[PDB]
Amino acid sequence: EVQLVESGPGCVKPSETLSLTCTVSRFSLIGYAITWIRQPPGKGLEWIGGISSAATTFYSSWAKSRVTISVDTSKNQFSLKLSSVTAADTAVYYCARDPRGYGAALDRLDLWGQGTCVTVFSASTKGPSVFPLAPALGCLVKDYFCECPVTVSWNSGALTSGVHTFPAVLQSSGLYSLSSVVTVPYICNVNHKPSNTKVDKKVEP
Amino acid sequence: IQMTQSPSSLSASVGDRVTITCQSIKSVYNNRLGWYQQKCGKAPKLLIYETSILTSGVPSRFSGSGSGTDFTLTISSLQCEDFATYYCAGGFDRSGDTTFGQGTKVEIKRTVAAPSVFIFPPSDEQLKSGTASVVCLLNNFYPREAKVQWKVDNALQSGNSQESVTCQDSKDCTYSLSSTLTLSKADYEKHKVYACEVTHQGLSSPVTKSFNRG
Repeated sequence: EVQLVESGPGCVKPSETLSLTCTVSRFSLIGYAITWIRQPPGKGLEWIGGISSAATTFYSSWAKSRVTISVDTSKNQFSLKLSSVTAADTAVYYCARDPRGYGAALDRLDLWGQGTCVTVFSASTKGPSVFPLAPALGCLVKDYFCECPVTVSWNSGALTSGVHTFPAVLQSSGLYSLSSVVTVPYICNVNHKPSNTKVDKKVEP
Repeated sequence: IQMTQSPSSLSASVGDRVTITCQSIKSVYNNRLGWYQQKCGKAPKLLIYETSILTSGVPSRFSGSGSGTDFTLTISSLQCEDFATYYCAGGFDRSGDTTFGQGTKVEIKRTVAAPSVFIFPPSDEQLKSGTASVVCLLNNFYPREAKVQWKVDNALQSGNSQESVTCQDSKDCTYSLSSTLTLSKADYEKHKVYACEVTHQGLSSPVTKSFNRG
């Protein structure tokens, strides 16, 4: 298991309030320092804010008037709220631990969550269709929205070697498509968290 | 601009020694300079902290140096698993004075490798829905340059295909590409031979893989 898990809605419309959580799996949040960072698609890393071991909460200059960062020790979750979102807020959002307890430091973030993808777009979520790529063998996850990519595993985590999960393609329809292949001498596990759709497809000749 | 990294991107061969630099306008407070490695689709990973301390488990080929406003990350024996974007981050003594560098991309050059080609017809389930997606796969090739050509009854297709490519593999430095040809069910069922032809520097002649509708 991973220690830091970010959670969020995936696709949101503009002007909405974005609510993200960062759950710590096995440790109390008392004295636990956390930092929020975001990364727009294809861009660099950007500091949002953080909480020190004394619960002191720091905000970047751009976020100080649109973001609220807080802690819920009874639920073991840090919370981030971003008001009046626009397309400029589309990014992968990460929480990361500073082991020294600092609330406004970027030089020693030694443990990261895997990030939660957020896309701000004025259109409704669409779950994908999963088709088998029958003989190497694969799965085609087609016609989903928003950009936030589906996740795909094989044999519920067993098949990891020779597996190539490709970047999604933006089709002419504006919907997204992704392909995952595996080289072999079978079930693909697709999760579209924005639609909370989980499909396990058996690929056979 | 608070922290600049140089160069924006670089390439070298397996076993080469490469250096990335990080410059700040203001002096770093208490050696607070860290180096992060970000692989494709993954969270950044802290490689170096306090200018020169290695994260446990990080290979000794990584080293950090520098002082004040000028710092350097050195990879002494470049490996395929080092393909990544590297970011520096500094601490300047307080609230708000902390930013990331813009990042430096590291690619690795290796020998030419020809792709293994596969073709997949549309599933019957998808054909129920009125659309047909045919998939061509190019596996483990180098360099990235490759051209995929779809042929339907030996008629060239254009505008009805899209492709994507993986990042350099962590073990063999190769790429992999997937190309999808999309047609309507009516247009799909009008022809029999569906083929994808692959042109790469590693192949003497283009390699074609094909299937007959049925």
